[PDB]
Amino acid sequence: TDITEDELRNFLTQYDVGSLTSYKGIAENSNFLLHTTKDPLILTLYEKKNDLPFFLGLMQHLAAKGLSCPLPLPRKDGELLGELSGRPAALISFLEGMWLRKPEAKHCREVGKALAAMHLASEGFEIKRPNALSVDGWKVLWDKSEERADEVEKGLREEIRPEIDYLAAHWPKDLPAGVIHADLFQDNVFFLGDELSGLIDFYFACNDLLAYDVSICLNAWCFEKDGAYNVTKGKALLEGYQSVRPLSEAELEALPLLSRGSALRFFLTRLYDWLTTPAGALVVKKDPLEYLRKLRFHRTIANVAEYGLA
Amino acid sequence: TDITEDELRNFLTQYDVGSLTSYKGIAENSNFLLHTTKDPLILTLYEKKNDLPFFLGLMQHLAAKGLSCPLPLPRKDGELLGELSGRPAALISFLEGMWLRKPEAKHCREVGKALAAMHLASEGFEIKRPNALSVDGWKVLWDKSEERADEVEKGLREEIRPEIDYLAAHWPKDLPAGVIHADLFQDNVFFLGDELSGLIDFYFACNDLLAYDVSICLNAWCFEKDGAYNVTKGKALLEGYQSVRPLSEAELEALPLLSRGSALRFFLTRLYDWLTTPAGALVVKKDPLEYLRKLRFHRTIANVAEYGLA
Ligand SMILES: [Mg+2]
Ligand SMILES: [Mg+2]
Repeated sequence: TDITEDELRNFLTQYDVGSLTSYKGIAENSNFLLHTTKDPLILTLYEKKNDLPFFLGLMQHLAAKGLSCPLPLPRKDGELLGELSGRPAALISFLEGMWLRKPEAKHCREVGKALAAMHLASEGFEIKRPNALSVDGWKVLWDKSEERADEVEKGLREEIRPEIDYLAAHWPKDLPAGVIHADLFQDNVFFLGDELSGLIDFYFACNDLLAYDVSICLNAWCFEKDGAYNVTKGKALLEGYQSVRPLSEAELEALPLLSRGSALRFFLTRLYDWLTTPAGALVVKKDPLEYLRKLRFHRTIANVAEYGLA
Repeated sequence: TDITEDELRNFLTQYDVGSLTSYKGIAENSNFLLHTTKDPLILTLYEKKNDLPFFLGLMQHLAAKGLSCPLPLPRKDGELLGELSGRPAALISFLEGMWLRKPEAKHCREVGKALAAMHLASEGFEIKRPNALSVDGWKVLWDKSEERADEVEKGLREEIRPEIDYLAAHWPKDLPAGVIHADLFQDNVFFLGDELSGLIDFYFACNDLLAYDVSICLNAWCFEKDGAYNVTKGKALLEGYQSVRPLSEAELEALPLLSRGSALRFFLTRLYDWLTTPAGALVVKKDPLEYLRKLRFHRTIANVAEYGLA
């Protein structure tokens, strides 16, 4: 999606920011980096009904409490959103830093500290949004993919069915819950040098188990590109998180099961995208088997010490 | 193509610029918008042997003479280029402004003034680069596309052959020549408001007829999206150009033929790209017939007055 010069200039009169000097499309949503006579900005077109108030309101709340995350800029007319070339649109503050292509264990510690800080900061935010991608959503995604799963790997259907049944039967209820990011991968965390400078992209955020968000980050940050679990990174992540918000015995004990769950979650969306991408295109599509391999690894874990924490 | 944080930081120690605070992939070549503690910058990875010295050297020369175009930043080691993740790489100054999605005739006048200023400023630059996409290149492109041209439109082969033969037989020799941009479309010109703020992307630049560069801009700026020639824009463009560098009688007289030539040039690259893009992909490909239609229109022109200049 593109925007014209006059439309964007009109859009910016709804906000109190510099005058436009530059705008560039940058690498769901369309995003533009704006330069102005004041500060740079991010423009987001939502390529898209109470979810945006949740996401943008959460971002405000967290920023108001000191978290380094992007702040939605306020509109003159008091509305939450504008509109640009058909789509809902928001101006958002610009955070410095870059996401790490080759994170090291010391960075994972910063990530754990920041995730805990985010969990603590999210207290008092009262708009609710259930996780659309927990157990019930896994069942929907699987149901839609089940008959063609064996195209990805022979035996895949019979491997997954018992596991989804099991996770659903045992999914924990009585663990600390709050607002979680639910998608905190490498590309959603900024650093300036080795200091973490921000958390971005809260569009999967929702109310769910805090230790489930930890399990997403274990899956996201603590495995090597060849699939090897990296205990040095797992230790860093978990100790970093504990340094800010200690995990209970019940939370630590649940991590292997929760990590199977989050691994399955990414397996399932990747599987659905893989089966559903048109026959013969040149998007190279994410391999769902990466997350099946992570899921199997988590089944081997008898104690959180094995993730690196003890 | 992507770059890692450490590679880019090392790359920037070869230059005298701020420290890196941010980098973003932006919408041949891969381009990144860098923020630093000093000025913003553009990083270009050439997705690629004397052409870069020509292009980057031209950019330097023009900037040194006042033209608003991007300046290649100088390397500590005196070399012209660096290397990043396999590719040749250059840091380039950042120009403010945005390219016009909906240019009006008054903007076309600014474009004409700037093209003339560029032609005048390019005097004294002595590296030579022949146009690879003049008559000889048209013959190569056509030869490679000729047998499948009728797939785009019935009769296309027999329409083009006489025209390419004719242009080749009559292509003008004795018109003013110098360095031309050779690709000055809407997306290669920046404005801040209604003031033109820069010319960018000189990677088709070459030594050729100055009025041939004017004919590219007539083709690029002076037709509506429905194909209609816009005499108001043509007048603006040509009068703007004349206000800085008057065109001779011989140049004005040649414009219809030159415009057939430049129209054919874009027809041919578009045709080759169209035939050569894999069967069943979802890049929507540029229609070569747009430029066949422009070519036919130029055949109807008996006098430059009809483009709008008189
Ligand atoms: Mg380091
Ligand atoms: Mg205006």
